[PDB]
Amino acid sequence: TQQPIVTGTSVISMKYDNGVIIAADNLGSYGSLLRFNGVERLIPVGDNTVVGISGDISDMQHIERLLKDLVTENAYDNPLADAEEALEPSYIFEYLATVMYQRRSKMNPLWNAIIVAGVQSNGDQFLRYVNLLGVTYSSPTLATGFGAHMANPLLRKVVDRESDIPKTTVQVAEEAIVNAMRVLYYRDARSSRNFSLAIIDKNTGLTFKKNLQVENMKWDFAKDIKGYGTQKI
Amino acid sequence: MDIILGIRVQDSVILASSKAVTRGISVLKDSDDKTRQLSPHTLMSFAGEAGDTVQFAEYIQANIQLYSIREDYELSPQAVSSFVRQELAKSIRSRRPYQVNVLIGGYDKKKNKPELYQIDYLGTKVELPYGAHGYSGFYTFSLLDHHYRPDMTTEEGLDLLKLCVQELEKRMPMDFKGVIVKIVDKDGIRQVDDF
Amino acid sequence: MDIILGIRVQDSVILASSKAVTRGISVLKDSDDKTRQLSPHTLMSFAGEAGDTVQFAEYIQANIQLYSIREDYELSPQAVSSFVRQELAKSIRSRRPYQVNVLIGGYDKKKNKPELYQIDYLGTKVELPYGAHGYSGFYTFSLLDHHYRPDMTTEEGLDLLKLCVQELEKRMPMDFKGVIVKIVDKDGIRQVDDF
Amino acid sequence: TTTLAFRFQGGIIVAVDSRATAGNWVASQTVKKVIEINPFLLGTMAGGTVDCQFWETWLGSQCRLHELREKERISVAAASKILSNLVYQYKGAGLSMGTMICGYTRKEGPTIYYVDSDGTRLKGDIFCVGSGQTFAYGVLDSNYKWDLSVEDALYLGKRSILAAAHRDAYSGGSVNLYHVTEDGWIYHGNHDVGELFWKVKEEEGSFNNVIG
Amino acid sequence: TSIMAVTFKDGVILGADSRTTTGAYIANRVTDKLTRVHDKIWCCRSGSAADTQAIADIVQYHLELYTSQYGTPSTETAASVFKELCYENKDNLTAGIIVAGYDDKNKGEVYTIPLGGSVHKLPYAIAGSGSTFIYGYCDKNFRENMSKEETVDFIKHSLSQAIKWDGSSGGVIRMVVLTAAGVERLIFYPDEYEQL
Amino acid sequence: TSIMAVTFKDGVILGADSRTTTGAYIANRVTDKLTRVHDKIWCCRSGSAADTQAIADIVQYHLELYTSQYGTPSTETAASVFKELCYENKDNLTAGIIVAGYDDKNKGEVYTIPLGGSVHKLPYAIAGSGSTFIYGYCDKNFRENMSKEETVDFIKHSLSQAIKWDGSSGGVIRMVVLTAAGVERLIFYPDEYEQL
Amino acid sequence: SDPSSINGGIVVAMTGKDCVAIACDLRLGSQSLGVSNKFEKIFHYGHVFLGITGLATDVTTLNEMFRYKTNLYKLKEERAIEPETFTQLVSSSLYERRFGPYFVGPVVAGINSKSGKPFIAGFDLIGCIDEAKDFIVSGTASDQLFGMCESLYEPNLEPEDLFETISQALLNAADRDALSGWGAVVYIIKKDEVVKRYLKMRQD
Amino acid sequence: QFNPYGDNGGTILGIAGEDFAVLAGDTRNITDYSINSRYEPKVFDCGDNIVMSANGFAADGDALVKRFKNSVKWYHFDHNDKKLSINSAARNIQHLLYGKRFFPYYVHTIIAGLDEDGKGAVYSFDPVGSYEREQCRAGGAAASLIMPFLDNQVNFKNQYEPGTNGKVKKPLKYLSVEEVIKLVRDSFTSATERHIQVGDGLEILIVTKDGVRKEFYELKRD
Amino acid sequence: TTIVGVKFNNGVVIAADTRSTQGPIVADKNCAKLHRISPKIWCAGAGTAADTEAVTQLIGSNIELHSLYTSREPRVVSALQMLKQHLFKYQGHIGAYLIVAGVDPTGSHLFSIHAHGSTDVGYYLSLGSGSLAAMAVLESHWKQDLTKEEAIKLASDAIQAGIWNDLGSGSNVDVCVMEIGKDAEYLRNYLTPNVREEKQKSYKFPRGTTAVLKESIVNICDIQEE
Ligand SMILES: *[B]([O])([O])[C]([C][C]([C])[C])[N]C(=O)[C]([C]C1=[C][C]=[C][C]=[C]1)[N]C(=O)C1=[C]N=[C][C]=N1
Ligand SMILES: *[B]([O])([O])[C]([C][C]([C])[C])[N]C(=O)[C]([C]C1=[C][C]=[C][C]=[C]1)[N]C(=O)C1=[C]N=[C][C]=N1
Ligand SMILES: *[B]([O])([O])[C]([C][C]([C])[C])[N]C(=O)[C]([C]C1=[C][C]=[C][C]=[C]1)[N]C(=O)C1=[C]N=[C][C]=N1
Ligand SMILES: *[B]([O])([O])[C]([C][C]([C])[C])[N]C(=O)[C]([C]C1=[C][C]=[C][C]=[C]1)[N]C(=O)C1=[C]N=[C][C]=N1
Ligand SMILES: [Cl-]
Ligand SMILES: [Cl-]
Ligand SMILES: [Mg+2]
Ligand SMILES: [Mg+2]
Ligand SMILES: [Mg+2]
Ligand SMILES: [Mg+2]
Repeated sequence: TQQPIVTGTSVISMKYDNGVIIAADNLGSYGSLLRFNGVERLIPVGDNTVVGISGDISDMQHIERLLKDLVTENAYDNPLADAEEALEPSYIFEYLATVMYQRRSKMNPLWNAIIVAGVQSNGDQFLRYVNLLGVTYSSPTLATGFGAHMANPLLRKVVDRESDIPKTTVQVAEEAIVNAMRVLYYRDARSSRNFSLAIIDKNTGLTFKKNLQVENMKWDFAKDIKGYGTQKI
Repeated sequence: MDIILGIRVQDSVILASSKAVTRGISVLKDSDDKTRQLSPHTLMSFAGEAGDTVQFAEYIQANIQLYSIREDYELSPQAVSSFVRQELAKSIRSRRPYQVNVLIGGYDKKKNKPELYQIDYLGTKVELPYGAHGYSGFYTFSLLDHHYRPDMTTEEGLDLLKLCVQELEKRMPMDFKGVIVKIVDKDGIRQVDDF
Repeated sequence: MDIILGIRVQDSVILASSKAVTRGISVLKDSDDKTRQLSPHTLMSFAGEAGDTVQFAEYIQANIQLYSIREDYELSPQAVSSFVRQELAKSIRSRRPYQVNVLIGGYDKKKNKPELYQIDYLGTKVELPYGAHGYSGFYTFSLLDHHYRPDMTTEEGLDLLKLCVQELEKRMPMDFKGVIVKIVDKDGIRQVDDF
Repeated sequence: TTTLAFRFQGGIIVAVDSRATAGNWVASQTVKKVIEINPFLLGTMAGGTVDCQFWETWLGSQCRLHELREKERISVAAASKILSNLVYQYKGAGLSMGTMICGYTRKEGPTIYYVDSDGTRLKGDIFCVGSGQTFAYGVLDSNYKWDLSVEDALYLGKRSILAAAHRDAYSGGSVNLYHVTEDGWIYHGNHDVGELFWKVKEEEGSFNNVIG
Repeated sequence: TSIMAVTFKDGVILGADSRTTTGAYIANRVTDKLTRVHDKIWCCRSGSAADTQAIADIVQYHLELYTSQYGTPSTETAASVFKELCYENKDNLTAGIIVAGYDDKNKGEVYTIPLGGSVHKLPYAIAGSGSTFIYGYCDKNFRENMSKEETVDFIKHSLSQAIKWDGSSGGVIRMVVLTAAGVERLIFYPDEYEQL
Repeated sequence: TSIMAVTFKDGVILGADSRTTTGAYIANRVTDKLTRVHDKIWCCRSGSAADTQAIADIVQYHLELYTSQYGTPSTETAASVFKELCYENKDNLTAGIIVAGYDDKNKGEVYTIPLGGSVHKLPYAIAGSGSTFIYGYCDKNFRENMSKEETVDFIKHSLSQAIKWDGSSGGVIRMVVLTAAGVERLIFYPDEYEQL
Repeated sequence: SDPSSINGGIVVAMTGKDCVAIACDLRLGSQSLGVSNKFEKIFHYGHVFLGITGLATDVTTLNEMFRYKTNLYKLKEERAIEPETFTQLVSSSLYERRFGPYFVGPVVAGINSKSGKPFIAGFDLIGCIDEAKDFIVSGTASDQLFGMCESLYEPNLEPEDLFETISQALLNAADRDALSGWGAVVYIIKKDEVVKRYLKMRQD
Repeated sequence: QFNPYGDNGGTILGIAGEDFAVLAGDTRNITDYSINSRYEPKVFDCGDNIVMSANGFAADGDALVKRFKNSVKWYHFDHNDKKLSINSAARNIQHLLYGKRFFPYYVHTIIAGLDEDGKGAVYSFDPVGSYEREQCRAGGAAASLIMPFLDNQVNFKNQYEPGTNGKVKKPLKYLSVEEVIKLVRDSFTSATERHIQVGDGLEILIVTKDGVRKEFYELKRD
Repeated sequence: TTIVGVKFNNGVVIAADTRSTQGPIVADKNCAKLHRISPKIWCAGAGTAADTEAVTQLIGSNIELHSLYTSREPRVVSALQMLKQHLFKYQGHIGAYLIVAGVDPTGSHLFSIHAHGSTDVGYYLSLGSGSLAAMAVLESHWKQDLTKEEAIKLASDAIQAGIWNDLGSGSNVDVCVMEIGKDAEYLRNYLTPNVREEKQKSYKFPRGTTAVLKESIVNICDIQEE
């Protein structure tokens, strides 16, 4: 049993017709102090998987090292390491899910919420969640922390059920994700303007976008707001 | 205090109440009468926290005696029981509530019927053929459920009461030093001196 | 369990132990023998937490019986008491200690003397003319302090023991359902079937 | 829960209720609170559900192994002590058990052992265990004799559970009866309390307090 | 919360962020923490929103009644009325208030009233959770008798840093200028102050 | 505690106060918080004195044994050994360590290791109770590729403010310069840095 | 410890075609101990019926209180109080004890004498009005009652059909609750006749 | 302090027919007042004509189902591909649960299938391993809403025959698979209305001698 | 609970869902959360339901007396001030979280109120357990100079976000539009996207199915003449 010290906030994601999108801001908070401003919380595994992590950063860095070691180990005595016997999103997830549940069962959890986004060998979209308790679930849209409360409602308006996935293009999906990140910046007190975004497509592969910023923000209406009720000046 | 029982038969109400008073480690007394006569045809037994029991019982007694003198008339058991309930229902939301449970056995001279009322410290009133407070009911109710019939005589009621006390003396951990038994009927209140 | 007494007279040791077993609200049994024969001339009574008492007593019994067979010899009461003390003194610093108090009454055939040892669950041993565990001593020791004389006969010891039990039955709140009395002397161990 | 067992002329009567509760919620009215350890041995169930189920089935495995090894029926004393010694190992860990181990052998005759999760092991003639034990004791103590017929002994057990089922909120559902002789136990049916109450009330003249 | 008041040559300027939080949720991103208790006596509020509003409403009432009887109150007087409420009700209040005002006789004045209910007259004052991160900056960069433009830059840069590091601070930077000329409201948006 | 490490053109400089406190009592006013785990790999210590000493002693042992087998270790390697101890023993440790070192290949590097046991490579790092008061100042005044004299002034001014505001910080300002030229110790007394 | 589940009990109400029904169990207990099988929880003031679950002393106290208030109402107004008006009186009376409340779950049922419209309403312990079209539930087996009513109920049931529906809703809910049962009563209410039926149920 | 348990909501329902058995469960997964997934399968085909669901804490639920599926696999390896009977599967599950008696799988488990006589069978488990064969059982969040309805409409409790007035009970006539599915759908529709953790979708698994069939129905998504 | 308020060109609109819950159980499926303080001042309430009702009635009553005393139509700031001071006095124990809106001779207004007595001004606001789902929609689609039709659409969409995504909210959408120089229109059940489907079976019982012990006529009439 511990307490999280340096923490990362929301990770958000969704499926679209040819793949999956995932995103997370670049902040490492120390309580209310916005301590570290250059923290990458999306970690790619090969060219077909991106693992997005929230919660304790020291535990994130440990998981990052486990995944790095997983790639090394898979290559050992494996002539098809870059082909048929490459690491799948489903393999990477199940491994993490096993570790997370084992650690909670020893009363010494990895204090995180994780989303594994990727595309499988047969082109199928993979998107599944796991957290410190070992709880797992899948959905057309997935989000952690504040994203669960604010991002999902917006993303579910695009893809409300399974049959909405083929009808959703990559442009429409990315637009929705970027909008959700703006909303989170308006409303989450432990978020930052800077974020990373990753697209995993069955045709165009893995596109990893760094140093993105929230833009087109509405603040002008603030000038008209005066006092808390009766004040006019 | 500990065990208080009540049973209503054809033409009377019978109340049985333990004699023991225990202050923690020792039994200070083995002849204590846990009852007060409220009016000539109404008797109240009681059990609860020390001090509060007698204080409450005597306070009720004084109030009913005052009513009797003012109106030159005896209140019905139903009326007395309602007064007692209200006092306890008032008490439960006070600064320091009366921690007292009571049984009210009375003979209504107007209707020519015996009546038994069970009231707990919260002010929860029920009219019953037979009743008890505390753990007494846990041992005795199964016997009363089997044997009570509503046309019993007073002698049959005492025999069924003896069977209850015998079960209590067999299965209860505490020695309650026997019971004082009192009968309430058309002629008033009397004590059974050999039980 | 509840009350265990012991008294050493001229030529014997007498142990008295209650018969009741109570599981919270009900008295499950009224004929329980809270004692074990460790050897032909050594008897141990016991009282403490449920389960632990019998488990400990039988464990000691097995060990003394093993010693007797191995050496073809009966250990002295003093030796048995020291073994028992050490087991309890070991127990008190264990993960889960034996919550058991004991009296060891024995007749030493070498010295031709009766001997009574009182040991609590901590492993606190004392040799006494008369002893008790729990609240039993609070009622009985004043009577024993007055009447006890060490040249007492076994019949005088039983009479003084009756006076103790009568005081317990008068002033204790709990009904312990009487006592089983056993005598330890040069001829061995026997039970007084009428008490 | 209300479970009882008593010794008499014809052997042992065992009677239990059927109710299981989680708080005020009635989880089940069809619980088998008697465990058939073998054709000759019965165990009652009271306290926490699984503990008594699990360890009394386990007890049956130990008894079977005993008589395979020793070529002889296990005594009630030995069977009860296997269970009591086992639970004593778990003392403190939080097991919740109150049970009667009932049997009939040549050397012992009809025997009942109260076994307890605090380690208690008591031999006796009459035992009632559970939240409604006090209600059942009342009927038993006043009507119990050694010279009871198997028919009358069965009814007394049935009636004593009914008494508790009525008053105790955490007892009810139905009554399971068993009769234990030397040649083995004999099941005497499931009796719904809903039907049994009205039947007994009418035929026996009892429960005049209740309207029917 | 990041709030501050700074005296300068022509008077005094109050500055504040616009973020109100319920834990990590921003309940209001465009809050007005600069509040008016008299024509040229304003205050900055930190701590409980309910408490500081209740206090500010009572003070405005007191000063309105003072004005009707004895004419315009001093800034010191306003600070004393704030203190009296904060001190006497210290056990039940969570309020950190900065009082700033402009007289013609006394010119620009700043009084800070921390949790206890004590009063401290200062050349400039900082308060709120975000103030901790700018003690170093403000101490090094404050000068007395600055110009209006310099003081606006000092507050803008200071609160910019406080917002950058404190999660409880954010949104727009509001300011209120108090001089002989009158009362001027200023607003500065994230795109402006983040690139500083 | 007020500690910091800053990379610059010629390498890296570590800086620290000298105050150790048991509550409000200053148990040692001339403490050396800049400690050596290798010739040109040093660290700044904050948190428990016992824990950070125990850790630093173990790290020095590990790097001494590394050197005997594999030659001079990198700064990254040293930071990893610190991390491994702090992360794996997070439940029993209270240690906030900054690791700073000079290679010829990698030049000056700074790694900060906060409570959790995470690692963060940065151009400069601040830590300790007193660091809270200089986030604003340091962010506004840090530049990359500063000179030795500029970096000494940056650290001296920064820790001066941290000391001024934090009760847990005080005494002398110690510094350790790490360059190709070697290892230089600097000390600055209260009469010097208080008047800044 | 929890005041609302010391004594136990349930009440349920339903609307039908030109009629309403209200029903309750008869149990009063002291936790596990069953004390009385004749503790009726439905009372009536004129044509307005009130069921009350929860702590029994408060059930009795409130009945006496509303009898008191509806009697004064009638003397002053020169007419019987209507269900809609009585509902507001219950709410007002409960809320005045906001920070020292009666631990109860009241249920109002009746037909407006002028409009002929069937009316039911429920409350929490502190006055909030739940005015449902279909049904209202209250007591220690309210979850069970919600499940029964939600499946068994259909609108515009005739009086004799509505009786069967509400009776089966109560009985089967009570049998899944340890602190409810020991008898039951059902009131069928029409504009100018009210029938009261005691139900035969298991007594455990 | 770290809390190793959580509550993922959901509700499940098992009903045993004369020559069939159904195990149903909603597809909604939640924490607190948020929806995690509107379609997260909860009832699983475990092989050997056995269906299983472990409702409550989903992490423990998944772990248990995973270990039982594993147990079926090794039962085949160790005992010459013998079919694991429903009664044997039940006893095995008790030991899986009791193995963690002092750190329990926080779930309400239900399995369904056919017994060795071909008749419908349902078994029900508490978190610590106590089990019992049943004709009817609901588990999880809205179990208290559903069970009373099933006592009335499956076992005809408190129902009697018209004209006799309480003397003659309604006879316990057998229900078809079409009749059971109707009662399952109405049970979940009703539960969805009054329980916030129930909704989104209903997935039913039907077990007959022919094998395991699936049916899916929409539920209200609010 | 999801409640919102949205300013527009010539007035203000408020909306709310219709679900009330005791723990995880739905107590009422069609609850009314839009309260009338005065003819053209309405507020929506979240939190403890008895409190939002009671505090609205009390202030609404005093507002009516104040309006009669002054011979003026009531103002939103008056309702705001009276509500906040009442709630502050009770130190948060009266659990009423309100969105207060209306039109008066001063113009159109929109405020929020929390239980401890703090107030906030805004063009768009949301309160309750589904406020985060609603606020997400508001932050995505709100603009300056909304029309009446656009504001109603935005308000109901924000409630829908709460209905679908928040377990504390559900059922229907209630709306109330308050435009300047017009009567306030209260649109009860403006949307109904949660009608229950037909059941598979009818559960109407055969008459005589339930066992009866006794029957009797209840005397509801008064004591009779003659
Ligand atoms: B009986 O009432 O003791 C009964 C016996 C058990 C073997 C079925 N116990 C229970 O029903 C207990 C509750 C209880 C009531 C009274 C005394 C002791 C215990 N039930 C549970 O422990 C339980 C736990 N989880 C789910 C359901 N029931
Ligand atoms: B600021 O962060 O101190 C701010 C000033 C306030 C006057 C608007 N306070 C708040 O945001 C407080 C919480 C708080 C944060 C940090 C320190 C102290 C207090 N918020 C509230 O009082 C609040 C939050 N949600 C609703 C209503 N009020
Ligand atoms: B600094 O203030 O963090 C300092 C650094 C240490 C390595 C010399 N720590 C201390 O002075 C600590 C107390 C402390 C103060 C502030 C934050 C965390 C810890 N002191 C000690 O560990 C200490 C005190 N007295 C004797 C021995 N050790
Ligand atoms: B919403 O979720 O804020 C909603 C708004 C209310 C005005 C209808 N709140 C409720 O429904 C509250 C939730 C709550 C539960 C427990 C304590 C406090 C608040 N419900 C009730 O007020 C309620 C519950 N049951 C009956 C009556 N009222
Ligand atoms: Cl504010
Ligand atoms: Cl040191
Ligand atoms: Mg001793
Ligand atoms: Mg019962
Ligand atoms: Mg200092
Ligand atoms: Mg919803």
